[PDB]
Amino acid sequence: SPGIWQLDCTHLEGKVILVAVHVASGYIEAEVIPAETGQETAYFLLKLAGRWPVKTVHTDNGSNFTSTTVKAACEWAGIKQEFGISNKELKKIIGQVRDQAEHLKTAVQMAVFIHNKKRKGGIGGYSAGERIVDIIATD
Amino acid sequence: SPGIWQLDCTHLEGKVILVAVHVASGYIEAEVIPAETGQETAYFLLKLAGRWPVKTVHTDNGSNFTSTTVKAACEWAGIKQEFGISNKELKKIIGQVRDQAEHLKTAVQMAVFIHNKKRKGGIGGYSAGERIVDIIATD
Ligand SMILES: Cc1ccc2oc(C#Cc3ccc(C(=O)O)cc3)c(CC(=O)O)c2c1
Ligand SMILES: Cc1ccc2oc(C#Cc3ccc(C(=O)O)cc3)c(CC(=O)O)c2c1
Repeated sequence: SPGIWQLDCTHLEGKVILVAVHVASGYIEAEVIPAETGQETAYFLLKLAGRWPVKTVHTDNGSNFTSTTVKAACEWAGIKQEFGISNKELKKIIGQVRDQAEHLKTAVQMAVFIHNKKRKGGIGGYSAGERIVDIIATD
Repeated sequence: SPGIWQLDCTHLEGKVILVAVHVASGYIEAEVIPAETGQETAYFLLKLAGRWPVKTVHTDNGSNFTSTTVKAACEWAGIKQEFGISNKELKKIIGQVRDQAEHLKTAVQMAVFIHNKKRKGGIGGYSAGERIVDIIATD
């Protein structure tokens, strides 16, 4: 459970946002890429796996199953690719910040920041960022 | 101490690697950018700050003091920029992996992965990755 992530794509202003969700915490990492490709996905996974425990990645379609680069990233980093499994919450915050940022990728990272640091209902308990640290700190 | 980072640049194959070190853990985040610019630095800081507690960033020269974008990122994210303060360890591991990766940026992230996951002397105690989680988990 500390190593379980969901991976999805979302789209805004004709760009692609790669989104990884730490399922138990709701903690997010996101990346704006020029184009959906195996290589970009592989790179994102390798960066995420260098930063957090990533044991298993769930995706909801076949696209990641067709990349030899994703396959090599999986084997390099020890990530199990499993089939079968926030995007709209993220687009809401991106909409709140879009006009403080010249570039979409800036607004996406401002949205990721707010998502990971905020408390639920704006008061009490832990943010997603505190929750992932607390889940991992308990080995 | 949980929020204290050092920020530096390093260079390989004519590219620029942005390196942030969590001073108490030795945990690293790194990014290959096309060009040293204020904007790229600001973006890197905002991404790091969305992911970890970043309270204070130490740098060892004036370059980050001259960017209005870095200034705006600092104020947006609540990061204190302080003057006054791993690169060679990272270039060693990059040298070990360079030939498993077509792109330098891939080799840099493979190096970051090994740096953050390895134990000191290859046995016992915590990796940098476990150390940063343990330091933050103790609020
Ligand atoms: C308040 C704040 C905080 C962080 C920020 O990061 C950026 C940026 C950037 C960037 C642009 C282009 C490339 C590229 O060429 O790929 C890379 C990075 C800004 C500028 C903006 O967006 O308002 C910014 C502002
Ligand atoms: C085993 C393994 C693990 C992860 C990996 O990521 C990549 C990649 C990539 C990339 C290239 C170009 C852009 C760009 O156009 O900016 C962005 C990302 C690879 C391919 C390589 O480098 O060997 C790779 C392999």
